[PDB]
Amino acid sequence: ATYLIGDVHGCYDELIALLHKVEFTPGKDTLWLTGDLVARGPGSLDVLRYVKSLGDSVRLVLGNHDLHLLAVFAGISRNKPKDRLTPLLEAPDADELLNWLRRQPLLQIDEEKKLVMAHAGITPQWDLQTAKECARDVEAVLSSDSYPFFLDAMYGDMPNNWSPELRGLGRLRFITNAFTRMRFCFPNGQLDMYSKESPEEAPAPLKPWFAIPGPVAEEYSIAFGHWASLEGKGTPEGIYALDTGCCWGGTLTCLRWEDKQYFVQPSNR
Ligand SMILES: Nc1ccn([C@@H]2O[C@H](COP(=O)(O)OP(=O)(O)O)[C@@H](O)[C@H]2O)c(=O)n1
Ligand SMILES: [Mn+2]
Ligand SMILES: [Mn+2]
Repeated sequence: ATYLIGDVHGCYDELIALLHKVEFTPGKDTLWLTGDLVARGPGSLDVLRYVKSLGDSVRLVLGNHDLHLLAVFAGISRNKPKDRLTPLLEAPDADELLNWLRRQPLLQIDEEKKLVMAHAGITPQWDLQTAKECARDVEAVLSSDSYPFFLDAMYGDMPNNWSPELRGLGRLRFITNAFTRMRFCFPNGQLDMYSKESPEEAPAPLKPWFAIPGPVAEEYSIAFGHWASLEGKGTPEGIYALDTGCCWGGTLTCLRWEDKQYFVQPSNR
């Protein structure tokens, strides 16, 4: 079976309980994870250890908090106490875990299921070939020996409009924001980097990225996490918002792809 779970945010106990609920069995089943494995919840260390151990039985995409952890580890960014990353950063296997983490994709595609996953979704300004090329470029920088230079370069809110003519720092910044921070779009598809509330309580003319017709969403189902204030609600057919805010006292959601059956684990907090 194929299971897809939204942002775990260090909620190891809930993750394992949800996987036991569905009798998740590596070798017979595959797990897709929307990223943001770490931060806020208490068990980022255990989460990364487990997910790395799954190997080919897990398909991960990196989220914005995974990238932030990598930046903290590399000495690029400051550790925020509320993220609760210190046990992971101080672990004897921190190098192994984080060097594995930075090698993981930004984008997962399964052609037989016509299914795409990224942390925040797929901007309507991208077709599939462009999304793939952009994921490859940023994955290449993250898996290289020079990844701390990219992590430093990644921070920024501009440019927020895609063009194939974008080059250099702006190109990588837009790519990173589209895959890991996107929520609202302007009517022309341009990213808004500030509003993080639910679609109903957002100011006009902002609309969810998935409310703007785009070439990937026309052909593929898209699963994503990231947007906790969405509460997994209000998406169009073929769009699966899996982040139901476990670390926030919400729930951890798992979708089984074959029958579109949902399973939910209450937050322990
Ligand atoms: N149900 C919720 C959950 C979070 N939030 C807020 O949304 C902001 C972004 O958090 P998020 O969980 O959606 O995304 P990430 O920061 O994990 O990437 C936080 O500052 C939360 O306070 C909200 O307004 N409503
Ligand atoms: Mn998140
Ligand atoms: Mn996120």
